[PDB]
Amino acid sequence: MTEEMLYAALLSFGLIFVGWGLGVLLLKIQGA
Amino acid sequence: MTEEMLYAALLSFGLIFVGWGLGVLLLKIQGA
Amino acid sequence: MATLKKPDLSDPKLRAKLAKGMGHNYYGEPAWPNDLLYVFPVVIMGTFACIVALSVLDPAMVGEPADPFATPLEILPEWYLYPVFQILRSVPNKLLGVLLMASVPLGLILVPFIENVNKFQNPFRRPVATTIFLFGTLVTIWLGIGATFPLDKTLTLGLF
Amino acid sequence: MATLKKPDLSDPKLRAKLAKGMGHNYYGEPAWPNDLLYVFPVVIMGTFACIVALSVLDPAMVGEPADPFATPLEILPEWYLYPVFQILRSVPNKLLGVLLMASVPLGLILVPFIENVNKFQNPFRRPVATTIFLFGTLVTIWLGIGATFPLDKTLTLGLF
Amino acid sequence: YPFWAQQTYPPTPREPTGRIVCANCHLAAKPAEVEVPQSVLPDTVFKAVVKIPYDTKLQQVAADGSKVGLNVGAVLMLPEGFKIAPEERIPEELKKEVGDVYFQPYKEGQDNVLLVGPLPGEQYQEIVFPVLSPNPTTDKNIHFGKYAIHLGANRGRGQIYPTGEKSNNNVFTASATGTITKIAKEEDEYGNVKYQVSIQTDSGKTVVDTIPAGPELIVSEGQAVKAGEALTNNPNVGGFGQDDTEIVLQDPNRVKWMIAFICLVMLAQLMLILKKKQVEKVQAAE
Amino acid sequence: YPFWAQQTYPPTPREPTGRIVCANCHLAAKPAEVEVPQSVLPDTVFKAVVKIPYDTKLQQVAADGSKVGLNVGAVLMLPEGFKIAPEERIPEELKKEVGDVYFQPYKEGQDNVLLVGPLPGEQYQEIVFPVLSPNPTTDKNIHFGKYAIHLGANRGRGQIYPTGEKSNNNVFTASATGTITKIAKEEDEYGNVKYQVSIQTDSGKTVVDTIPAGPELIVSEGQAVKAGEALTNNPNVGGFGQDDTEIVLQDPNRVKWMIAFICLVMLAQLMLILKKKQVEKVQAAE
Amino acid sequence: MEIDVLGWVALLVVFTWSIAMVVWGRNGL
Amino acid sequence: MEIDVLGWVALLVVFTWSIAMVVWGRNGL
Amino acid sequence: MILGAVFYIVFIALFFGIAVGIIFAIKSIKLI
Amino acid sequence: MILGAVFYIVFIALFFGIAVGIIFAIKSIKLI
Amino acid sequence: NVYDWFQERLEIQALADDVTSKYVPPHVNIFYCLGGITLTCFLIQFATGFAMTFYYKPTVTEAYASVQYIMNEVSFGWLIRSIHRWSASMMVLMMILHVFRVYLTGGFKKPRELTWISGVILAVITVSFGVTGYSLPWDQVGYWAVKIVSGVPEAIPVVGVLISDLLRGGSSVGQATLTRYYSAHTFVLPWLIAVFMLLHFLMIRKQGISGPL
Amino acid sequence: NVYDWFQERLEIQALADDVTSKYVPPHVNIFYCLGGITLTCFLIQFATGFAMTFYYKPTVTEAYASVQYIMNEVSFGWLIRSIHRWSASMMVLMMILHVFRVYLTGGFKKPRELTWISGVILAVITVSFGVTGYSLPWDQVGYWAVKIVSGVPEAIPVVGVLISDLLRGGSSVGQATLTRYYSAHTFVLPWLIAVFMLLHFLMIRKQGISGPL
Amino acid sequence: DVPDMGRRQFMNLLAFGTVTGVALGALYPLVKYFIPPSGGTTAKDKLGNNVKVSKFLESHNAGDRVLVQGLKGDPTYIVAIRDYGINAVCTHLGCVVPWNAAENKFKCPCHGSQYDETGKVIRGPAPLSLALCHATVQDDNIVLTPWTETDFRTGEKPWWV
Amino acid sequence: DVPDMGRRQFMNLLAFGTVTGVALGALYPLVKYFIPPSGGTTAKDKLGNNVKVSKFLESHNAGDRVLVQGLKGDPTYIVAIRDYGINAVCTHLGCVVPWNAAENKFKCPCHGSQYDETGKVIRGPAPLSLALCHATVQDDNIVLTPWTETDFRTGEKPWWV
Amino acid sequence: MVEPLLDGLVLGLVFATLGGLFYAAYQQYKRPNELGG
Amino acid sequence: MVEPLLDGLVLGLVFATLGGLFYAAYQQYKRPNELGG
Ligand SMILES: CC1=C(/C=C/C(C)=C\C=C\C(C)=C\C=C\C=C(C)\C=C\C=C(C)\C=C\C2=C(C)CCCC2(C)C)C(C)(C)CCC1
Repeated sequence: MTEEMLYAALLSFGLIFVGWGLGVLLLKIQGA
Repeated sequence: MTEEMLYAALLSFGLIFVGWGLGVLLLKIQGA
Repeated sequence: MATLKKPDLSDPKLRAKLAKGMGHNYYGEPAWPNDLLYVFPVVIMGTFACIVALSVLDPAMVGEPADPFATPLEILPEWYLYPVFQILRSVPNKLLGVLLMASVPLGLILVPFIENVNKFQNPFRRPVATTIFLFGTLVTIWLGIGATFPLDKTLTLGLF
Repeated sequence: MATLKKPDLSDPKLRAKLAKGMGHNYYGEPAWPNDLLYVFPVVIMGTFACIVALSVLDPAMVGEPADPFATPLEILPEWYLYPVFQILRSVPNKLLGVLLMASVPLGLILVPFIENVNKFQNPFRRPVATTIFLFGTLVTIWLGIGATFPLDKTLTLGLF
Repeated sequence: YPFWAQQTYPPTPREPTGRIVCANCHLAAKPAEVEVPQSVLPDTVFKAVVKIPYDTKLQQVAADGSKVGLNVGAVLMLPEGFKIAPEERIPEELKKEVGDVYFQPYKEGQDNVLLVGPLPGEQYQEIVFPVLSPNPTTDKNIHFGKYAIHLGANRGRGQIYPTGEKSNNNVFTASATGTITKIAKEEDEYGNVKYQVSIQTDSGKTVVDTIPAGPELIVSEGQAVKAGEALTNNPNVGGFGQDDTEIVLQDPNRVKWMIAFICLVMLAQLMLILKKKQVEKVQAAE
Repeated sequence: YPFWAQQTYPPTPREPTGRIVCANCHLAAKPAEVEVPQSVLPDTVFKAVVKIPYDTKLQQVAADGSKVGLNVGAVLMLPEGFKIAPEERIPEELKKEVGDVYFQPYKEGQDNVLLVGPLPGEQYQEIVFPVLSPNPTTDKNIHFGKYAIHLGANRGRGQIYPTGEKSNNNVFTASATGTITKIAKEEDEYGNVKYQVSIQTDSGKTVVDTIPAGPELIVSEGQAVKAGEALTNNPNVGGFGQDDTEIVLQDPNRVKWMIAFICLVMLAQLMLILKKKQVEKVQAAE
Repeated sequence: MEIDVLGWVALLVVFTWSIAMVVWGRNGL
Repeated sequence: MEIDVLGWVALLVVFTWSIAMVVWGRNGL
Repeated sequence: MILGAVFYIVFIALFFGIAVGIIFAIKSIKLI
Repeated sequence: MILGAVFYIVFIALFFGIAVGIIFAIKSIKLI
Repeated sequence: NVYDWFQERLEIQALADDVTSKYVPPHVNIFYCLGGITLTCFLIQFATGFAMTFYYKPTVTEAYASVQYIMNEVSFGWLIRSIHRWSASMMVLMMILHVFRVYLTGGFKKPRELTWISGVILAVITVSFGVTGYSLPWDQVGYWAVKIVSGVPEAIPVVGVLISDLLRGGSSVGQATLTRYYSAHTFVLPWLIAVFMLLHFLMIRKQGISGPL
Repeated sequence: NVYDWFQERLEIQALADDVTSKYVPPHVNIFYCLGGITLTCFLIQFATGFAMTFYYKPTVTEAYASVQYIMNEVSFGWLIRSIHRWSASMMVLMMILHVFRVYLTGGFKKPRELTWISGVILAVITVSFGVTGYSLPWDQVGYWAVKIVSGVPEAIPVVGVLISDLLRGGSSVGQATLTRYYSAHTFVLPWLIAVFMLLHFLMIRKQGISGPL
Repeated sequence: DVPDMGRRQFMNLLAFGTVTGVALGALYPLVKYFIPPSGGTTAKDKLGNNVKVSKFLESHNAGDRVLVQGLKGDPTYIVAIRDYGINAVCTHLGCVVPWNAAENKFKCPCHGSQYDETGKVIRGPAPLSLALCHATVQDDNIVLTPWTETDFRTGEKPWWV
Repeated sequence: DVPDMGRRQFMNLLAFGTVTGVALGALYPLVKYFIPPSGGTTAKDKLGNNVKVSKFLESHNAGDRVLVQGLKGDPTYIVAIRDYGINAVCTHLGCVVPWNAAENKFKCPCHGSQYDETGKVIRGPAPLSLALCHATVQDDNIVLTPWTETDFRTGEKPWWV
Repeated sequence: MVEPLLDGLVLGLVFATLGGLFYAAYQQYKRPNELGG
Repeated sequence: MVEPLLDGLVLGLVFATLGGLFYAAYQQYKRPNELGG
């Protein structure tokens, strides 16, 4: 029950940065 | 039942002309 | 008098409108106050007052509980469905009736194209049209009233 | 690059806009194709796909038939109602609670006037504002979580 | 007879379909009418007119065979609350119109479902009902509004007796398929004529057909007709008829306030047009 | 005992309010937990863990007065269709975890409402349930979706016997208002101690108070206390606890198709952004 | 039983008076 | 009992991949 | 009917007259 | 978790690679 | 001030100007009202309709009785429902007179054939309102009207049935039918009519009224 | 052709031009999406909401059972309703994140304080959606949530009660309550939200996005 | 160094094709949703119950000619019980047709159609017989299943099959 | 020869005043419509029936402490029957409060309020006693009418009057 | 179920309208145009 | 009735958003303006 809340918070927060960085990287490798 | 239909037809039709003429007359008596 | 403004036929914009049949709210009596603010309310209030009057003098009825095992003997749709209903019941091939029904809206759609040949608005300057209209109107009223008769006496409207 | 167009600061119309704080969709990357037609769908499809995913992995439940004689022990409103609910239950004068609740929207309305004094958008250039915002945000989250505790242990959030 | 509806179908004369149980035995069909005012105020006596027209100068077969005039009867379902007006509240001119009509409720309580007749066709070609409109103010469970009235009027003798056996005011088909030999004609000295008939030869065959006097035959001797074909012509000249209509139990305050509002509306409309007139002026001065 | 719930409240252990009938006699309150997987596939054995924690190094009053360790019990309501897994379908490692637990249904049929204990508190501080998820494919009246699980776990001796009379693991108030004179202490050679007490003088007065051994007194002689005030301190160190949770009887095709659609979505998103990239070019060439 | 009649009449009167006021107001067809 | 896991993961993957595609597409914050 | 007719006339009548009445009333105190 | 992590990586991975893969694939047959 | 407050931001004035700049030409007579009366009728429907959604209960066990409740025990319920009834018929009628004025005025011809088409659609929608409302009291008349029309589409080959099952919630009229018709009447048709009323009127404001005769 | 057909009459081109002439400035980052995500959430609500009106039955005898019908026996009913549930919560959340971006961007200041005000109203409406939908299953949770909030307004002097009786259909929660809440949820609130969404967006298209930071 | 129309067109198709795919995928279950959930079924009376066959024969009319909430919801006549039921829905438009013992014919009141002891037409604008079906008698109630076996009344295929 | 502002203003007021009148007149019945139709009433059980007082005392718990669909819809406790009913609605927010025979107190579970044999508070954030009312016994059923006579329990005016 | 008043109402308005419509076309077909078309 | 996953989801997004928002104000409060304001 409570383990779910923490999983959900950590992941919703952090995965944003994964996608962010992934986007930025995709940008780096295309050149601009 | 059927007397109602005829009343209604005659009146819806004819009263239009009464109001029409009444309007036209109101116009005549105001001057324009 | 009323109050009136003539088409500024010196305005090329208005002319280019009129040319594509379309500058007619540029001239006449002004719509604001004159019409929108003074007589529109008269039409609305009037429309409301007639309905209220009818509603009070001849209020809504409540029928009997629906019974799925007992077909009413008397059983008509509302008045504006009479014609279609006449058609639907008095045409023995069912698909033909459905098609004839759909033809009313679909047909009615085609009209502006069909009648786009000439550019006449006035019904007198389009006798062929005005005739087919009056004919259709007549057949409609006829069919509607026919809905009101028993099926055998329906088409003859009981006279021949 | 992206694709970019600079403010035509030689256009008096754009200047008169900008002057009343308002010409900002005249320059930048073009919205058509670029944004509206290529990435908007990505945001929509993405938003839809996340909801679908959540809906399938954690589908809606069906509770027990409502019983007017049996109050649930567990009985909370949805999450976005927690704060207000904390306020409502934990304030013994009822009219005070109602008033405090209405104050949330009514208060929130006044904000743009209250904060209209200066013309700063950036939260750093309005430290007083940004502070009261963060304070309010905190009190909100706090109250919300408090809704989740038992009433006696609610305000202390169980620590003091 | 109206009193056979009650006997065979005690609870109500009207089936869920709207068809009245009279038709169950009076198999023919003639026009029937009801006339009530469009509206009645609460607690008022008004006229409700049933019409059962038919060719006055024409008689029908009596049970034995005679040729007597024919009589009328009717059931009239009015709305809950409505009842036949008390005699002392029927004004005189109405009382004259109504006659010696013995209005009788369909069952104890149903004072708004009234049975009428047998009554002499000659004079009760139409039938007045003095009826008294209920009052929502002294029967909280009677409401204003628009309600239905159903009529089921008849004239002429029926075709089935409450027992099941046919009467003689209908035609008598034929018992079997094939060749007939003898058209006899009894008359047991109490029960009149019986034009007897038989049919035979085909499958051995010998069977008989007794047929009560009253009708005319359009059959002759020796025919080779089928099983259940008209050998008797049709005597009936009466028949049953239905008619529905609506009446409005009207509250006068609904009407009085409506009229008020209408006046307010005509007044506002005036002021508006006059206001335009003022403006039509100012506008010329520009 | 779990088996007294069934005895006093046969149909179900749970009142419409959600409160479990245990509380009706175990008047104290300690934390209770359930753990089930978030989802289970149909027809699968999984773990469902009840936790009933308490201070292992602490004993409570026995009926006579001793000071023995304390035991745990529990009721666990799983969704319709769910049942304790068949022994031969419980893999070994699980079987080890479960122990000698005598899972018993609340009544004949309710195979998803399981009673447990008395069990020795020392080792059954948590309690494993091997449970088998139903299958919508071979029980057309069991559907996929999300369902509730309710827990009602206890530890320590109750306070009321199914008869009505109090136990000794609670405090004994006081019978009357006023002045006390004598704190005696019987011991009928079978039923142990009975620290007897009386209260008097005020309204004439003479009445007595027998109080079973087990608790400690924090009262002394001669007091002038009221009618129903704590004269016995509180022995209970157990208490009842509830916990609800949800489990998803998940159809794998829902998941497999969802994953498909997600992939289709990520694919479309790609193509869109790449398309923009192509356009970002053309646009530079203008 | 003729407040009933004023009733129907009032319907006929706004029907007539509305058309009248329309025509008058816009000098109308 | 781990198509279940791919299930949750796919949620996390479109959540991540959408943000990724947004940023990439608009060179973004 | 006959009573309906009479009422109708009279109903319109009053109002026509309130109209006409009110132009002038209004007009010849200089308002239209 | 650990299995969730692995799957996640790999899931993103395939797709990142389908992206990158497809720029070039597309690009160096002259399409971007 | 205020005009100023709003003018600074929203440009209220331009709004005022589009209004006070439309003119009505000599050929526009009284029948050019029929459209607006048809609309006035509908607004009346929307008001009274909405009002009745506060008492009417779309269930075969409850519908009929809720209607008699609104008639008998609700304050002015008899009025509100009598209006909905009458004004429903008046809308269809004024719409027809409106179609007359259009046709006998040639106002449906280039460049206004989309106004005419959206109008036909509006007419089909309005008839749909009528048919669905007709059945909501779940009385003898309404129930047998549905039981009759719902079967019409089965003649259409390939689909027919499927269409019919779709707008009756299965084989045969019953609760599902009433549920679906209620959705239709109070949710689907009000939104549709709003869209196509929107288009109708927009095209009209853009192209102005047709020319003279 | 076609562009021509439509261009001749309606001036489709001008439409195209207003679209292809709006530009997005450098300061507009990803959070400027939150508004559109909040909208996307709502369209999802409108679709799935409408869909459920084809099976859900707003009666104390029928409501709960119709919900379990949609869950269990309707094709993808479980999906459609799970989406309505989740996307309902997601709308409220994205709206909140949207309010964050506005405030921490000063985009609610002259000349956009009406956009901000209509936004607050939108937020109250959305919360109203949530509260009314919450009670439609007529289960234990939904029923006791209504029984609690409906009483709150009785503290307001003079009116309080009257207000409460108005939005519960009498003294005490019951059928009238469910009927009224159903009207609210599927008729009143969808229209209101549409109006104020309309105003929100119109003012926005007129004034364009706020300035840079 | 710039893609030609055909290459911009290729990318358009690749993208918007995939988008169309997602749309159809989402639109699919929504369509399936609106199609109502779905040989023959047990037969019920007015309240949609289930009829006790004992209380039926004991009390339901001299020479039974009786309405039952039969197959597909249709009210079917049920006349030891007879082999088959007569589907009472008139075949012209769709009114339920009353039995007439005083004439051994069914009569469609709406527009005048007539039938037999067996269904089967014989008059009126109604172009087909009243439909037949099996009426056996399981446990307590009656069970109805459709009549595939051809029309023992007309000859060739039944119009309902 | 042209009306001044004050005369244009007079005509505006005369007209739009009358229009406002018509509007209010139409708006009136619409408002009245939305206010729900409306001493005390007979008491019912779970299905909203009417309780037979005989089958009640025969079978409804040792030392009756029982819920009834009482006045104003409120569930009221009914404890030969006792003088008065105890209105079971908690007075803090509005949860129905359970009786506790094992303590002679009512307990509000939601946020912890407590009461008596008589209603009347004694603990918890609940600022008022449970409401009392008359419970006589007409013909077959029970009848409930409101308690105007002041609080035989507290002293001064009852908070409900 | 049928309601003449409504029916009679429909008819009188249908014929009065069709009439007045042709009357207006005529009245203009005949002193047409002016001010420019 | 409570549903953590939703709650944890709410929180992580609320803090990630508030964060990124201040990050964007900062990133601009600091290499601000250009191209004209
Ligand atoms: C109610 C209402 C209304 C109405 C509408 C309708 C529904 C209808 C109408 C309609 C009408 C309005 C009609 C009209 C018609 C008319 C006519 C039909 C005419 C006639 C003519 C003729 C036939 C000829 C003769 C002549 C003359 C008359 C003069 C000149 C000369 C001559 C000789 C030629 C309105 C809205 C408005 C308003 C309010 C409400």
